[PDB]
Amino acid sequence: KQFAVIGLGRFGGSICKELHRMGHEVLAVDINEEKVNAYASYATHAVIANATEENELLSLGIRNFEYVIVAIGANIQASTLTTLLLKELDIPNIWVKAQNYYHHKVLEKIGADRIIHPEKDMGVKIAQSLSDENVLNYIDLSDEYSIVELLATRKLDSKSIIDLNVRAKYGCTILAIKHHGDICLSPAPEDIIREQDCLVIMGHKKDIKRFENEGM
Amino acid sequence: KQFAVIGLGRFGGSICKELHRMGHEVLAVDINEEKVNAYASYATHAVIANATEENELLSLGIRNFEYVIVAIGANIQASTLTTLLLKELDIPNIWVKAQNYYHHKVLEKIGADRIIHPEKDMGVKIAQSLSDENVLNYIDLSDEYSIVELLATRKLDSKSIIDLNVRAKYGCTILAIKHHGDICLSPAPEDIIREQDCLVIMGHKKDIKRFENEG
Amino acid sequence: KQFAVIGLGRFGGSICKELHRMGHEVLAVDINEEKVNAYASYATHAVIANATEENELLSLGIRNFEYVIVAIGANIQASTLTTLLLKELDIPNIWVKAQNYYHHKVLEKIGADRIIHPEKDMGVKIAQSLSDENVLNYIDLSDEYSIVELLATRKLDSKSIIDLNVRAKYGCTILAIKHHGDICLSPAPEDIIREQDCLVIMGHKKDIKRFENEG
Amino acid sequence: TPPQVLAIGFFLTIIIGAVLLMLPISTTKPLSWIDALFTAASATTVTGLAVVDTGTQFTVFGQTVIMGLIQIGGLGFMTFAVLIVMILGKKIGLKERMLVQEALNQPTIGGVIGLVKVLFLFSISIELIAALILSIRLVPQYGWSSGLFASLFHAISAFNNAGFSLWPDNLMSYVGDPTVNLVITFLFITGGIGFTVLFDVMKNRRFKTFSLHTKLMLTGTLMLNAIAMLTVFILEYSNPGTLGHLHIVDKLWASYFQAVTPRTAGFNSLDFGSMREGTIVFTLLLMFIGAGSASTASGIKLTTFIVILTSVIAYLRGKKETVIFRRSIKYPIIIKALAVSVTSLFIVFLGIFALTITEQAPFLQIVFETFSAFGTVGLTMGLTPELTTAGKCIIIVIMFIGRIGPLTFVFSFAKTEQSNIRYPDGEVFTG
Amino acid sequence: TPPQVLAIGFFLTIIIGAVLLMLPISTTKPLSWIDALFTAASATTVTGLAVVDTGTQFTVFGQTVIMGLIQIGGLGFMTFAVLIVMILGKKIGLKERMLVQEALNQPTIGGVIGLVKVLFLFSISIELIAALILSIRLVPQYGWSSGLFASLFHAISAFNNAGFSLWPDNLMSYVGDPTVNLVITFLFITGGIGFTVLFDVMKNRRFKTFSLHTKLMLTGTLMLNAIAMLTVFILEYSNPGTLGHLHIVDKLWASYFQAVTPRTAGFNSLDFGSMREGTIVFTLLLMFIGAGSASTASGIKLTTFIVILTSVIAYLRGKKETVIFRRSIKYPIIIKALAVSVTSLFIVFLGIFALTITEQAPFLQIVFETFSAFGTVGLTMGLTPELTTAGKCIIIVIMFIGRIGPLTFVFSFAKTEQSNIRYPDGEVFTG
Ligand SMILES: Nc1ncnc2c1ncn2[C@@H]1O[C@H](COP(=O)(O)OP(=O)(O)OP(=O)(O)O)[C@@H](O)[C@H]1O
Ligand SMILES: Nc1ncnc2c1ncn2[C@@H]1O[C@H](COP(=O)(O)OP(=O)(O)OP(=O)(O)O)[C@@H](O)[C@H]1O
Ligand SMILES: Nc1ncnc2c1ncn2[C@@H]1O[C@H](COP(=O)(O)OP(=O)(O)OP(=O)(O)O)[C@@H](O)[C@H]1O
Ligand SMILES: [K+]
Ligand SMILES: [K+]
Ligand code: NA
Ligand code: NA
Repeated sequence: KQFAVIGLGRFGGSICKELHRMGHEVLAVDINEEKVNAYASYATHAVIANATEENELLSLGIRNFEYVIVAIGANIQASTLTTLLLKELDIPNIWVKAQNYYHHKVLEKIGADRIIHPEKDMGVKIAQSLSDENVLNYIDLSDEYSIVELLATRKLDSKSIIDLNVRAKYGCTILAIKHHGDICLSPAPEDIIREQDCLVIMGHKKDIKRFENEGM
Repeated sequence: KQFAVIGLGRFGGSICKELHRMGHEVLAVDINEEKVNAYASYATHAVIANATEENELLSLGIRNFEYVIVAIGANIQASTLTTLLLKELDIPNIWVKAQNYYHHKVLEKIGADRIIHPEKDMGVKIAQSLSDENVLNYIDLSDEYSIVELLATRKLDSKSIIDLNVRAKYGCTILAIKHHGDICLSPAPEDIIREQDCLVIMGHKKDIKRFENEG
Repeated sequence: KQFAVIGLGRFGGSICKELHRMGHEVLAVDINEEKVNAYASYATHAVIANATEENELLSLGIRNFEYVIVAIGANIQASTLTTLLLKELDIPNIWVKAQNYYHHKVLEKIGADRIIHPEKDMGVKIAQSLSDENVLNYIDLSDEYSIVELLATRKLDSKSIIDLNVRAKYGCTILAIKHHGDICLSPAPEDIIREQDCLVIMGHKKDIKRFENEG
Repeated sequence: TPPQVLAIGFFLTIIIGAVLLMLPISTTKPLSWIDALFTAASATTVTGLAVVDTGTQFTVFGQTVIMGLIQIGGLGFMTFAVLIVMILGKKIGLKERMLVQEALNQPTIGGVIGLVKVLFLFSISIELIAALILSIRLVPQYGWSSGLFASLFHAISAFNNAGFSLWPDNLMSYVGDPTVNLVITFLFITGGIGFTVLFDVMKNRRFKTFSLHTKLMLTGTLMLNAIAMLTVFILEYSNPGTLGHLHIVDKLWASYFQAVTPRTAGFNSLDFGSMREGTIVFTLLLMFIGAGSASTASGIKLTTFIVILTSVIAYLRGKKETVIFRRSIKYPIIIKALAVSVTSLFIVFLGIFALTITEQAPFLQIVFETFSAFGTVGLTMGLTPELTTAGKCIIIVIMFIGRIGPLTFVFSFAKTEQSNIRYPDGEVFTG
Repeated sequence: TPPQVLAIGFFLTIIIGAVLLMLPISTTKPLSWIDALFTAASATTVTGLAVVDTGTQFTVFGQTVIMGLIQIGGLGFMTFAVLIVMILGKKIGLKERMLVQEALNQPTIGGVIGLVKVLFLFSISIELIAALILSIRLVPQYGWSSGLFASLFHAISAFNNAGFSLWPDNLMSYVGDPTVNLVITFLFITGGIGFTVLFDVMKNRRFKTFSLHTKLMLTGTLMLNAIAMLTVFILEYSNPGTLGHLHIVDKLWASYFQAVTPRTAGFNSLDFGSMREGTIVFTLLLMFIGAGSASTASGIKLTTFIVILTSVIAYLRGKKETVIFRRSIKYPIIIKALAVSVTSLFIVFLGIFALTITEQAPFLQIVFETFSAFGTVGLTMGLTPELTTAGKCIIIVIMFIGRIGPLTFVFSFAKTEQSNIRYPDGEVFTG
């Protein structure tokens, strides 16, 4: 797998550093000279080039990369013209960072394989923690079911799993407990619930909220 | 014929690509480095130079070109100073791209052989198609007569040329019919008029409009 | 005589071209790269330097020039700091181009040998020709006497010098007549005054105006 | 492609000239295919290296072909190409004008066609006048049939910086003659000073109005000839082989002649094989530097040597720019001179390396032959008649690249790399 | 002034070393004042040119002084200066740290004191280990008294790129010996690869994490030794004097040894006076290029040669920048390499010109001696014992400038020109 990242920003630079850490061949492309020099050591190859030019894009050997990431999310003209050239150049996978709803629709028309909203997806996840301080991190399996890593309160201290009727009343399944750095996968009845540690639970979205208000 | 184009814009770059396609020696002059590199392959010779300087203009051998095109239409100071040097250098043909009415008058005073308004002439032609969707492309022979390439409507389907009394009533002459990719020059009576194809007609400007509304 | 001109503007560049024409060693100093390249051929030595820096000013050998002209009249900070270094460097003659009345006073305090107002002196002379179209060019000998090069009108055509009582009535002396390219120094009575040629006269400032209105 | 037309057209004149010299009409003796190719190449590259004597091997018709190859090669292939087009009535196009810019090493196409008119008219005028001045000396010694032809042959040879001589001794019988010395030295100095330099002096009669290139050539040549004259006179004063059994007046003529001949005429008045090793080493640097960017000389040019030398001294003095005659020199001028000198030394190094493998000769003669062939000088220490068949083929390649220039030869087969991409800076210690 | 401290301190070690070698204790035979100065200069400049045999002329105490001059000169004057200050307890100031930056040719003073700690500890460690490996071979042949000292002398000599040998034949009796060949070649290759290159390999064990300078040295040395090994083996295969009367296994050892010794150790296994002229010419370019910017070698460095060569090729291909290993090279790096190469050739040209006036010798031996002396290689064709008193004084100056570097020698007496003024651009044709 050969990866090309166009645009070394906060989002683009994180992909280059993470993929290079895992041991992948990453091409870092940016129009700014200072950005390329900073990420020269964090990428296999770093080039100062303009992605809106077809002649400069062909000089990079961009046709040899299966995955090309266009991490430009503040210049719609630069982002949409870059993916038009890549779609014309028959790139199998083009992942684009969008800015707003209208930028999302333009990329969908011109053939974006995946469109990413980094700030919008984090803003929704952060606001879920702001509304309810009991949650720490959640993953939406569907629109009605999710896995929520809850935080143990004072009333749940010194409580066994069998004492909590999550399975019968709330219809939720306890998944894991992070007991002060110790992690137990699929706890068996019964385990004592300690102080403010991570409590992983699984259930319906409305059913977990009932457990937080009543049980927690 | 040796051509020099000063200013590689949307209008200037189209002249360089078209003249080089036909096989002419074209000199492309622009002050922008990126414009010259893009049109280096589309011109015989491409130079990065400022046309407002006499010393740089003489370094190009500009006195050897019969036609010099100053395609600068957003900088009046750069456009008028360029043509003043060329007029002083005795260029036989200077064609200048203008911006507005006042830019047209300055170039006329300082000796422009031809002044071109690319956006203004297209805006008039486009607005004629906007007002009447039946027309496709027209050429003004004079202020009262024109050749209009019309679009066939539904009522003209399966109609012969002799059925249409354009010659007697409207006083217009049918010139050509683009039958679905097939073009017939000077059709003879009678030819069946098909669906929405190009119908070339010739007549008075007011007479063609009567044919569009009635016929 | 070695001359140094600091600032190659419209006023500074005219001094460099005029002094080099007469055959003088002129040093042209300017902070702009394009100005120095244009006047490189019109000066003995042209240097791109900042005159506000003492280290750059000493690198030019500026202590070897008797006359230094600071032709900066739009940057008061650059003009006043330049002449302070030259006064500290014991330049015998410093001529500075000023901008306004307040710039004139600052240069007088910091030791300017001569302060020049090019636009202000021309504006007064031009306005004198605007008010009275009969005058062409005048020189003020004093606040009450001047030499005015007048233009001959229609009533002065075919008139002799003795006919005009300038000496007795107006108290003015006719100095020279530019008879259609021919110049006569100190004409003797009598010479026929032709059509609209240059008539040089000398007299009191109020006395010449009476001759223009009456004679 | 403009460099490609120069390479193809210059090589075709070698092939056409070789056939003409190989005909039985043009020669008195049977001639080898390599010697005919070497003599033709030594004339169009205007070098003067002669395996066989020009006066004896070739007839009057054969020496006329030599004059044609010298005149065509000396002024350049594209110089006469414009004249043929102008005579036939066809107008010079933009594509044809770009060929003249590449041939004359001009930066701009501004007024380059008119330069060809000036340099060709100046060439035929000064060669005709110099033939008349040499006619007053060569006619009483060789009659009217041979005296007029000898003056015409040598005036063309000297002005084009050839070094070809009809006599078996290349100007060794005119050491103390002021008529031969002054006229011939005036020819290759002015013929080698540069066509642009001559055009500037003709239109401008004041030194302060000269360009930077014109002031560099006039001052550089005067200083370089003065140092060379002092070096030859001091080193060879006590030498018994050369400059020893001569009068003080004759010592000044031979020292002056040997000072100006390696750039790049290749005439001589003293035997270079009997000179001391110290003078030969100084001659190696002397003929590695040529004269005039657009002239009849070759090798690296005098302006190229001055630009590189001043750039190093400016760096050693801590200066941030190269300044000559109170004029700054831009980076593209520096890198082009850097490319000329490095490529020239690489080709010369390959020539010395290839000749040492092939030829069995003293090392000093091999290095002297390679520098003379690359600079198109033609001075010999006694190696050119002793070259083998493989050794002669190396010299022909060296003479071909030297006249055309190392940059134009490489640009013929070097595809242009046009990429707007850049790379992050890397730190490498080059101490 | 930091270049001035280097020039004064390096010259004082020549004077101190000359007095010690001139004492009757340190020598078995009377020694001339110039030969004592030449031997002292050939040791602190770490060249290896010997007018006198080291084993016979000097005693055990005299050869101990040679080891001191080699160790001081090889690691540099300021390398041991920091150690003395650190041992005495005085802290290193900012002024003292700037001297280390100039001595090691570093661009920054960041972590330059700690580099001296690493390179000195690495030097004494690898010389002690290599002496032990050579002890298993030199002890059964020369006993314990001379066997241990011969291994200690040669391990210091090889690591510092000296070429000094106690035996009358400089490693000519160990042509087919793998123990002497592998250990000694490992010393000057690693001792000449660069202290910064060694420090990068020690801290980074992956090639992709190396710097541009480290990747240039590792790839450049491997490619340059491979080309040199093929050139020597092919050219000298049929030579009767060298590499002719040897087995195929012994041919590979001598060809490999002669490929890596001119940069810049100067050891040998074959007689360079009996080699063909083709191999000597290739050796001239081989020993004109050194190894490592901060190492025990001298001459122009391998990175300097690569930077200039790539810059010309990039210009010939139409590229607008010099790119090596996908890294752009800035203009200040290019101009510094330009200054090193031009000044080095100018000094070498003056050395050849001065030796031809003074010495009566074949021209190939004079050029070989000057390139070897300037590069501090020490390879001879048979000229160093035959040098006159004036000829030896020229070589001492050449060896002095070559070890200290042409830039640092000029900067000692070149006042800095600090002017912020600029000049208008001038057009000069450098074709
Ligand atoms: N045409 C282009 N080709 C390549 N890189 C570009 C181009 N235009 C901009 N870039 C670079 O892409 C990077 C990301 O773009 P930009 O900063 O505009 O977006 P962003 O949404 O603010 O980014 P982030 O949130 O990741 O910081 C910048 O470093 C910018 O210089
Ligand atoms: N003095 C000059 N000399 C040469 N080229 C110039 C000069 N000034 C501008 N140009 C170039 O001329 C081109 C056209 O100019 P500009 O973009 O201002 O005009 P325009 O009317 O907007 O163009 P168009 O409608 O054809 O796109 C540009 O590429 C510009 O860089
Ligand atoms: N510090 C400076 N040192 C040298 N030259 C300077 C400096 N500051 C300005 N100049 C140059 O001096 C010249 C004249 O200054 P400027 O244009 O500000 O004045 P001005 O009164 O508008 O000029 P003009 O003579 O055209 O009326 C310009 O070319 C400017 O670039
Ligand atoms: K010659
Ligand atoms: K050595
Ligand atoms: Na952001
Ligand atoms: Na003004």
